[PDB]
Amino acid sequence: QITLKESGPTLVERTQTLTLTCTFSGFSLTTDGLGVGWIRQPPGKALEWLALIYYDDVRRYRPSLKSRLTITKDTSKNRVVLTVTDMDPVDAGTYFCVHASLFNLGSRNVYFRYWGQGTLVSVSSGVSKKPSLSVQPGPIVAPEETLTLQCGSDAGYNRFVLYKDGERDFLQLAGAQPQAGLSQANFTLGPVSRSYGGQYRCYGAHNLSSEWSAPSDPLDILIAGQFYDRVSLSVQPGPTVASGENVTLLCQSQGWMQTFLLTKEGAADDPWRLRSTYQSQKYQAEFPMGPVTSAHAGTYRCYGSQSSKPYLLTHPSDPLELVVSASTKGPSVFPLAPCSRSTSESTAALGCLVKDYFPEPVTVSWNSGALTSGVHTFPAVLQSSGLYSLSSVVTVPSSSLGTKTYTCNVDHKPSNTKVDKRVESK
Amino acid sequence: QITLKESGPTLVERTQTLTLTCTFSGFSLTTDGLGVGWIRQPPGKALEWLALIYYDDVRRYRPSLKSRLTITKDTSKNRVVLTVTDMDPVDAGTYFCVHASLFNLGSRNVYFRYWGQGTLVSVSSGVSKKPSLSVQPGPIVAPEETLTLQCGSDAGYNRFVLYKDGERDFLQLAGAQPQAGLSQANFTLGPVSRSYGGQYRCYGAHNLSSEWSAPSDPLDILIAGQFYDRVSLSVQPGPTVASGENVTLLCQSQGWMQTFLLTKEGAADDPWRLRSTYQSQKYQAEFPMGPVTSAHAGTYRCYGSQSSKPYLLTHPSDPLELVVSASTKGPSVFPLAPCSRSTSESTAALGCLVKDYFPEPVTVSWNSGALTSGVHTFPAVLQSSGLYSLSSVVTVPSSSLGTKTYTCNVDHKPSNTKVDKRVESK
Amino acid sequence: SYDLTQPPSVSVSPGQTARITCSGDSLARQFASWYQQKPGQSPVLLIYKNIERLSAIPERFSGSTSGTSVTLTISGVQAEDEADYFCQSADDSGSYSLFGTGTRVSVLGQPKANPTVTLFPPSSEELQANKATLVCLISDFYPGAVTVAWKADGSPVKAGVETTKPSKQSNNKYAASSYLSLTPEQWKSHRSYSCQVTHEGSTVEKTVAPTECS
Amino acid sequence: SYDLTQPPSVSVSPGQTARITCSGDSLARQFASWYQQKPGQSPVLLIYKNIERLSAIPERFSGSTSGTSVTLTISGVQAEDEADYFCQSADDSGSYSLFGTGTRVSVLGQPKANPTVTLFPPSSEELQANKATLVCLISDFYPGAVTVAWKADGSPVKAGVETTKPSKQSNNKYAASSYLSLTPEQWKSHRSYSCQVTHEGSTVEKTVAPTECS
Amino acid sequence: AARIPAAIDAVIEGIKSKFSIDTLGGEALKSVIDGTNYYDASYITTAIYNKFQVSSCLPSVPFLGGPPVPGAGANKPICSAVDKLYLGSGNFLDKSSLPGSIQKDVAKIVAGAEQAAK
Amino acid sequence: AARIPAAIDAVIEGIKSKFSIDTLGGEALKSVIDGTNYYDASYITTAIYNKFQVSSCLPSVPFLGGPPVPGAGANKPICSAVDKLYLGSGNFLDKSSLPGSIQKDVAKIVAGAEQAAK
Ligand SMILES: *[C@@H]1O[C@H](CO)[C@@H](O[C@@H]2O[C@H](CO)[C@@H](O)[C@H](O)[C@H]2NC(C)=O)[C@H](O)[C@H]1NC(C)=O
Ligand SMILES: *[C@@H]1O[C@H](CO)[C@@H](O[C@@H]2O[C@H](CO)[C@@H](O)[C@H](O)[C@H]2NC(C)=O)[C@H](O)[C@H]1NC(C)=O
Ligand SMILES: *[C@@H]1O[C@H](CO)[C@@H](O[C@@H]2O[C@H](CO)[C@@H](O)[C@H](O)[C@H]2NC(C)=O)[C@H](O)[C@H]1NC(C)=O
Ligand SMILES: *[C@@H]1O[C@H](CO)[C@@H](O[C@@H]2O[C@H](CO)[C@@H](O)[C@H](O)[C@H]2NC(C)=O)[C@H](O)[C@H]1NC(C)=O
Ligand SMILES: *[C@@H]1O[C@H](CO)[C@@H](O)[C@H](O)[C@H]1NC(C)=O
Ligand SMILES: *[C@@H]1O[C@H](CO)[C@@H](O)[C@H](O)[C@H]1NC(C)=O
Repeated sequence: QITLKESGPTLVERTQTLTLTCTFSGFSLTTDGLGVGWIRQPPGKALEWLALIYYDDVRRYRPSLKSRLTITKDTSKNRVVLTVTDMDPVDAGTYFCVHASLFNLGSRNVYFRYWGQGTLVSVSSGVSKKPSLSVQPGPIVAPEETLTLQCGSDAGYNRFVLYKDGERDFLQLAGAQPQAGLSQANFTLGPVSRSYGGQYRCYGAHNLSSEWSAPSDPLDILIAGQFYDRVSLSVQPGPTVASGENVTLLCQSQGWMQTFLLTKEGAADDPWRLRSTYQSQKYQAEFPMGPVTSAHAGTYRCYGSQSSKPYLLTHPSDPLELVVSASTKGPSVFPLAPCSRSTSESTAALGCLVKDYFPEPVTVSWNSGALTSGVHTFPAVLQSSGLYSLSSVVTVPSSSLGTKTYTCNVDHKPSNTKVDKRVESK
Repeated sequence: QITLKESGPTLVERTQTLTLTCTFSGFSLTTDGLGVGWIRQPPGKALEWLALIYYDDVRRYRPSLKSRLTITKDTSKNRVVLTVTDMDPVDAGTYFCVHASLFNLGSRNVYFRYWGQGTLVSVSSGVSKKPSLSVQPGPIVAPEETLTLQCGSDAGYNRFVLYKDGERDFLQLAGAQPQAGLSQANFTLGPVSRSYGGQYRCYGAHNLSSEWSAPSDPLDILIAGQFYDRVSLSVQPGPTVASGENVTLLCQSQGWMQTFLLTKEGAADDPWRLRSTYQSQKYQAEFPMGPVTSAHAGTYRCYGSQSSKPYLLTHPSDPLELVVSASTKGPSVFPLAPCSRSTSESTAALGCLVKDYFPEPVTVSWNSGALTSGVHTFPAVLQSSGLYSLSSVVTVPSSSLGTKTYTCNVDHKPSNTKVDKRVESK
Repeated sequence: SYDLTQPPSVSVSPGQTARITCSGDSLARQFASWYQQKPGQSPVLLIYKNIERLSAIPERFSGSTSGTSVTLTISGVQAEDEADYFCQSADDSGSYSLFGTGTRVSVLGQPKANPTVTLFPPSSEELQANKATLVCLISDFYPGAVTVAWKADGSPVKAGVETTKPSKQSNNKYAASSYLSLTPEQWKSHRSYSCQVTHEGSTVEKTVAPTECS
Repeated sequence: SYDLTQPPSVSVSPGQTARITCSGDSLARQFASWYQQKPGQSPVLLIYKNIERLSAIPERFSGSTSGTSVTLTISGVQAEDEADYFCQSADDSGSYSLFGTGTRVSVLGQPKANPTVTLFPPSSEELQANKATLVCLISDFYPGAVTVAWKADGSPVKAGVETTKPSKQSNNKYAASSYLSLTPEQWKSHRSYSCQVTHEGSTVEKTVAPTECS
Repeated sequence: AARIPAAIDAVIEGIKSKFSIDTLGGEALKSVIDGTNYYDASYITTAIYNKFQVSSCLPSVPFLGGPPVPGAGANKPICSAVDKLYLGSGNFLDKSSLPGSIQKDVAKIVAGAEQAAK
Repeated sequence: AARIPAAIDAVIEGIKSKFSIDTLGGEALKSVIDGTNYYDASYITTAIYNKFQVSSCLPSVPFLGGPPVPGAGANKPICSAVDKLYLGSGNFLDKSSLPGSIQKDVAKIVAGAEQAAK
C-alpha cells in the first residue's frame, strides 16, 4: 500500500522560494536500498530529475540546478522537503514525488517505481510599475468633443492621478478596484477648448498614504481647427494605384505653415511630421510613402500645425481615399518532362506548370475533356510576390509516350486567355 | 564626425534600475527622419534591440520588455536616458547607443548607421545561490592527518565562513578573490583528533557586512581509530575477475557494530553504508556489486561503526585490491567486397575487417608485406562490449581486378594468432 | 552523455509492433528502465532493467538491449496504448540520473501510406525567359504531415523554397507540392539538386542532374 | 521572439565566395540591412535597402533579395573578413526591429576537402555465422567533424551504431569509420541501407541493397 | 432656545461621525459652530476644510514637474476618512470638486438632523 | 626626557595610518598609555580590543543553529580596515588569530618609534 502524498504552495511569486513537502506511508526510509526524490514536468514537455536522498544522508541534485535546489529529510515524521530558491516563470509545471530504489550497491543509479500524484505549480509572470496611458478614439480631437483618457495598470493600483505638463496642480484624481490585479481608470475631459492641448501624464499608487509610482509615458493631445488657413491634400500619382509604384502624398497650404501632420483615418501607429519647404507659390511638404502595398489603404487626412503653439492644428483637409488593387496577370504555361531517360519504368509522368496568375480560378484539362485517367491538378501555392502558381501531372503507360500525343489546355477566365502546350519527352 | 559616447553605472545590484546616458554630437534630433536607440549584446551572443525614439514624441519598445523600459530625450542638451527597472544576472552585456534613420515614410523601419563604443554592464548575483562544500582526500581520516575543506561558489562570493554544528561561534573565516567565474576558499583543519566529528557547513557573502547566503549542504567528517575491535574484508569470488562476473564484497568481524562502510581509494564519492545481521556468531554485512567492469578497480577497505557515537569509525581493515580486466580473445577476420563492380570506375575498394580482439596492437599487411602503396588502416574502434575492431582497405585498379590475387595477413602477438583471408571479388 | 535521444513521434496501425529506441553514450555501462505516462495521469513503470519486467504489466511490453541503445517492443498495439514512453539511465560514472525526451505512440485509422514524389527539372523553354524552377510533387500519403528539404549538392538551400500546406484529395489521402526558384546561372553550376521529403518517419529522395539528363 | 534565422556558422577557404542567407516571414514587405561585427569592436553597417552599399565599403561585398530571403556574398574573401554578420528588419507590422542570430565567417588555413565514403555489405560468409555488420569508411576530409547517421529503408536507425572520433592521419587530412551491427534476419528484411555523412553542411550518401548481394 | 443645544449637539455629532473627527475637534468646532451660524452649511464646510486642513490630504509636487508625493496629511484620520469616503470605485475628485461634495454631504447631514429633531 | 611626547606621537600616528582610525578617536589611547607601557605592544592591543570594539566586526549567530548575521558595528571604519588588511586572497582569520595578528602588527608600529627617536 505504498503511497506518496505531496502538498505545498501552488502559486509562488517570481524570485521567491518554493517549499513542497512529501509525506510517505508504507515504507521506512531507514531500510537499505531506498530513496525519495522529486521530478518535474513542464506542461507538455518531457520529465526532468531534480533531487534525491538515499537511506544514508546523501544528496544528489541535477547539475544544472545544484546551486538552487536543496533537499532535507526527516525520518521519524516521515517527511522530505524540497526548497527550490529562485522561481522564474519558466519553472511552472507538475512536481512528482517518487520512491527510488537502488539496483545494486555498485553505482547510485535508481529506478522510480511508486510515483506520487503531483501538484500544479504556477509562477506569476511579473508586474509593471509603470501605468499605461492610452486615449480613445485618437490623439486628434475636434474643438468640441468629450475626450476619455485611459490610465491603466497591472500592478494592483487603487488610485490614479492625472498631471498636465506645465501645471503645478494635479488636474484630476480617481480610483479603481484591483480586479484580479488589473486596474483601469477613465478620466473624462469635458468640452475641450484651445487650452486643453498638451502632454498629459498619469501616475499611480496603492493608497493615498503611499508613494506614487514612476510617471507614465507622456501622451500628446492635439486640438484641431484653431487656425484660419486651410490645407489641401493632393496625391501625385492617380488616386487609384497599382501595387508597387511608390505613392507620394503632398500637402499644400496658402499660409505660413511649418509642420504638416498626416494621419490615416483608421486606427494607425501614429501621425507623421515633416517641415515645410517654401516652393513656387505655396508652402508644402511631401511624404514619400515608398512602395505601397495592400496595407496602405484607407482615408488620409493632412493637418497643419505651427510651432508658435506646437499642440494646435488647422482644420482637417479634404479626405483622400487611397485604393490599392492587385492587377490581373496572364498565366504562362511551361511544359515539364520526366527528363531524357525514363527507361524500365512502366508508367511515366508528364505535366504542365502554370506560373504567375492572380485572379485565383485557373482550370487545366489535358487533351480537351479526355485523358481523365489520372489527371491530378495540385492545389496552388501563393508565392510571396502575390501571384499564384499550380501544376498538374498525368500518369501515362510508358510505350505510349512514344506515340500517344499528350497536350494540355489552360483556361484563366478573368484574363481571357486560353493557352495550349504540347509536352514531350526527348 | 558623428560620435556617440555612452556613460553610466557599470556595477548594479540585482533589483535596482540601470540608467545609461547617451551623448551625441554632430546631428540634432530635430532633423526629420532621424532617431536614437539602444542595442544590447550579451557576452558572445546575437544582438538584441531594446528601445528607440524618433524625431518625435514616439517611442518603440521591444514587445517582451515593454513593461520594464523607459526611454526619454532632451533635445536642448543632446542626450538620451534609458532605464531598465528589474535587472537580473542574465541582463548583462555591452549596451550600445546607436544612430538611426527611416528608410521611407509609411513603415517605421530603420537602419542603424553610426554606432557607439561598448559600455560593459555587470549585475552582481544576489545571496540566493548556496556554496558547495567538498573535502579531500576523503570524508574519513586517520586521527593524525589534516583536512582541507573546499567551499566553492558560482556567484562571486568574496568571504566564506565555516560553521561546525554543535558549537556556538564560527570555526574559521577566510576570503578568496572572485576569479572570472568561480571563487574558492581552502579552510585547513588542524591535526585531527576525536572531537572533529560532526556536520560542517559554510556560508558566503559579498563582504563581511552583508547578508549571508543560504547554508551549504552538511558535510559529514568521520574520524577512524577510536574503537578497540577490528574488522576484516574478503571477496566471495577470486580477487581477479573477468569483467562480467557477480562480485560480492563481504565485511565480517566480532564486536557489536551495527553499521559498516566500504570505501574505494582514489575516489571522493560518498562511502557505502549498510546494517549488520548476526550470522554464525559473527556480525557481517554483504555488499552486492552486481556486474563489474574496469571502473570498479582499485583497493577497497572496510570500516565499522556504532550508533552511540555517530561520527566514530573502527580501525581501518586490511586492503583487498580488486583487479578487473577483460580476457584476450584473438581476432576473427572477415572478407568484404563491394559486390557492385560498376564498370564506370577505375579503382575498386577491396578490404578486410578484424572484428573482435582485446589486446590493443594488431597489424594488417597485404600479400605478405607487398603492396605498401594504396593501403589504408583505420584506427581501432572500442566497442561497447570492450573488444576492439579494425578495418583496412586497398584501392586497386579496375584492370588489376581479375587474375590478380589479393589477400590480407593479420597478427595479434598477445594471442599468438596469424590468420590469412583472401578477399575474392564477387 | 547528458542527452538521451528518442524519436519525436511514432505512429502505428493496430496489430503491428511499435519499436521505441533510447540511444545514449551512458547506456553502455548503466541500466535503464521504461516509463509510460498516459495523458492526465502519473507515469507507471514498465520494465526495470535492460530486460526484466514487472509482474502486473501485460505480456505485450518486452524490452531489449543492443550496444549503446535500449529498445522497447509494444507487441500488438491496442487503442489503450496511446501515451508517452520515457527512458531512464544515469551518468557514465554512476551519478545524477537522466530522462529521455520521450516518444508518443499513437494509433492510426487508415493504414499508413508512403509518399510518391516526382521531381521535374526546368524545361529548356525556362531558360529563354531567364527563369528556372524545380517542381516537387507529393501525392497519395497519409496522414497529412510532411516537411520538404531542398538540397543542392547536399548543402541545404533555403532561398526561394515555397511549400503549400497538405490538402485533401478525393481518396482521403493528402497531397502537397513544393517549388524552388532559381536563376539560370545557378542551375548550370551545381552538380545535382535533390528534393527530400520526410514523412512521420521516412526520407524519400529524388535527384535531378542538370548536366546529365537535360 | 525573433523570426529571422541564419546559419550558425560558415567556413570558406581564402579566395572563394561565401554566401550568407537569412530568411523570415517579414522580409517580404520590409527592407533589410547587413551588419559586420569584428571581435570586440562595434558593428559597422555594410548594405542597406538590400541592394545598396556604403561609399566606404570594399567592392567585394554585394547583396540581393530572393523573395523572403536576403543573401550577402563576400566575393574573394580575404583574411581580414573574419567576423559575425547580422541582418536586421522590421516585423510584419513595421513597428519593431528584429536582428538575426548571425553567422560567423571563418577562413581556413588549409583548403577544404570532401569526404570519400565507401560502404561495404556484410560478407557472404557472415550470414552463415549468423552475424551481420555493415561498414562505412570515411577518408581524407578536413576539418575533422563528421556525424554518421545510418538510415535503413529511409528511416533512422540508432540501435547498433558504433563510431570513433576523427583521428590524425599520416597525410594532413583526418579520417574516421563507423560500424553497424545487424541480426541477419533484419539485414535481409529491409530493402536498402545507407550511410549518411555530414561534413561542414554538405551531405554525402552511399547505398547498398540486400537483393544486389546477400 | 432649547433647540439650540439640541441643534448644536446633533450637528457636531453628525460631523464627528461622518468624518471621524477627533474628540478635541468637537470642542474646537463648538467654539466656532456657535448658534450664530448653524443655519448655513457653507460656513461650516469652509470651517472644516480650513481647520482640519483637508487641503493637505491631496498630493502635491515640489518642482514645476517632479513626481507627486503625499501631503502633510499622511496619517491624519481626516485624510483617510475622506479618501475612503469619496475616492471609491469610479469617483473623481479634483481641487474644485472636493468642497462641493463636502458641502453636499454636510448639508444633507445637517438638514436630516435638524428635521429629525423637529 | 623629550621622547615621552615622541613615544605617544609616533604610535598615535601609526595607529591612525594602519587601521584607518578616525582623528577624533585616536587620542583615547593616550589616557590608557604612559612612558613605561608603550614599549610592550600587547597593552596597545588590549586597549584597542577593549575600546574600539573589534569584537563586533566578526559575524555572530542569533540563536544556536541559525543563519549568521553581520556584527553590530559592521559599518564602523575599523571593521573596514580589518577586512582590507587581514582578509583578501589567500588569508584565514580565526577567532584567536585576530588578536595575534593585531599584536604582531602593533609590534612593528611600536618598534618604529624606538628606531626613529634616537
Ligand atoms: C473604464 O473603462 C471602460 C470605459 O468604457 C469600461 O469598460 C467597459 O465597460 C464594461 C462594464 O464596466 C467593461 O466590462 C468592459 O471592459 C468595457 N466594455 C466595452 C469596452 O464595451 C470600464 O468599466 C470603465 N470603468 C472602470 C472603473 O474601469
Ligand atoms: C519610388 O518612387 C519615387 C518617385 O519619386 C522615388 O522618389 C525619389 O527617388 C530618388 C531616387 O534617387 C531619391 O533621390 C529621392 O529622395 C526620392 N524622393 C523624392 C521626394 O524625390 C523613390 O526613390 C522610389 N523608390 C524606389 C525604391 O524605387
Ligand atoms: C584551493 O585549493 C585548491 C585545491 O588544491 C587549489 O586548486 C589546485 O591546487 C593545487 C595545489 O593545491 C594546484 O596545483 C592547482 O593548480 C590548483 N588548481 C588550479 C585550477 O589552479 C586552489 O588553487 C586553491 N585556491 C587558493 C586560493 O588557495
Ligand atoms: C550476481 O550474484 C549476486 C550474488 O548471489 C546476486 O545477488 C543475489 O541475487 C538474488 C537474485 O534473486 C537475490 O535473491 C539475492 O538476495 C542476492 N544476494 C544478496 C546477498 O542480496 C546477483 O543478483 C547476481 N546478479 C545477476 C545479474 O544475476
Ligand atoms: C497603504 O499602503 C501602504 C503600503 O502597502 C501600507 O503600509 C498602509 O498600511 C496602507 N494604508 C494606509 C492607511 O496607509
Ligand atoms: C558591502 O556590500 C554591500 C552589498 O554589496 C554594500 O551595500 C556595502 O556598502 C558594502 N560595504 C561597504 C563597506 O562598502
